[PDB]
Amino acid sequence: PDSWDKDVYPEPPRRTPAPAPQTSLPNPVTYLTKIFDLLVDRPVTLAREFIEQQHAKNRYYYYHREFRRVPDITECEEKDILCMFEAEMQWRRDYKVDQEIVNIIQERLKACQQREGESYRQNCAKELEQFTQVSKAFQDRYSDLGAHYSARKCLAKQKQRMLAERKAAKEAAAA
Amino acid sequence: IARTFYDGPEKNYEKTMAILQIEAEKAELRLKELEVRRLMRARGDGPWYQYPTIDKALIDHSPKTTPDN
Ligand SMILES: CCCCCCCCCCCCCCCCC[C@@H](O)O[C@H](CO[C@H](O)CCCCCCCCCCCCCCC)COP(=O)(O)OCC[N+](C)(C)C
Repeated sequence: PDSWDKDVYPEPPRRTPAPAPQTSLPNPVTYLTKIFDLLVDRPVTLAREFIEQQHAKNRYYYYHREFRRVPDITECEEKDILCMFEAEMQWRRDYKVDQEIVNIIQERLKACQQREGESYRQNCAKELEQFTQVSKAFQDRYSDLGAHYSARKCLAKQKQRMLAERKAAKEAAAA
Repeated sequence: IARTFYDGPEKNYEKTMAILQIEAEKAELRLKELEVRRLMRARGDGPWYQYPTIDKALIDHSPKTTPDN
């Protein structure tokens, strides 16, 4: 339904075939599902309708909290405690958001694997590629920081990787 | 529960800022005091580590029965 964004959690157009009876015998599944409908789905629907009627008479709202951007750890002086504190809080929030991004991608992958059935090895290639890219980026950002991680250690890791990449590029240039 | 028992995040955030400022200033002051103590004890040119010397007011500046003191 409309509870979630359908672009963040996409699904295929859901093609399902029409019944094609070939036997004169009746279908026990159809009879049982008609009984289930009439005996289960209607009272539950009525209870939900009553509950939603009660809810509509009391409509109140909650809001998503907004955070502005503060200077990063790169723009902080060495011993400036306040700027470091704000930058560290911002970095921790970004870390949580990145974890949730990875979680969304993994949810997509799992759903595709279940959905595609016997053809999952070929029909889930795109989700697997997206997970591979996101996992590589996340591993580059946050892996091996250890317990007691911080923004400063992440910055040191990025600087080390940048130095290695610059050296490799200059050595390949001399080839 | 939030309305009855707790405050918003800004209170804890800014209280943390104040606490961090106080503690950082105290640490800097401690290091500065140690350095000042070292310098004052090494040179003896400050108010601290002043050890007594003989008072010059004890000297008698009178003729001493001999011209050459
Ligand atoms: C209604 C049913 C559905 C929901 C049920 C929810 C269950 C919740 C009830 C259980 C109690 C939760 C534990 C209480 C911990 C709170 C302690 C403290 O943190 O809260 C103080 C609040 O003090 C309250 O008075 C706490 C009182 C709770 C004490 C429990 C006593 C129960 C004893 C049972 C006695 C029953 C009869 C005994 C017969 C002998 C905060 O003081 P304050 O400085 O303002 O904070 C400022 C924040 N402001 C701005 C939002 C106000």
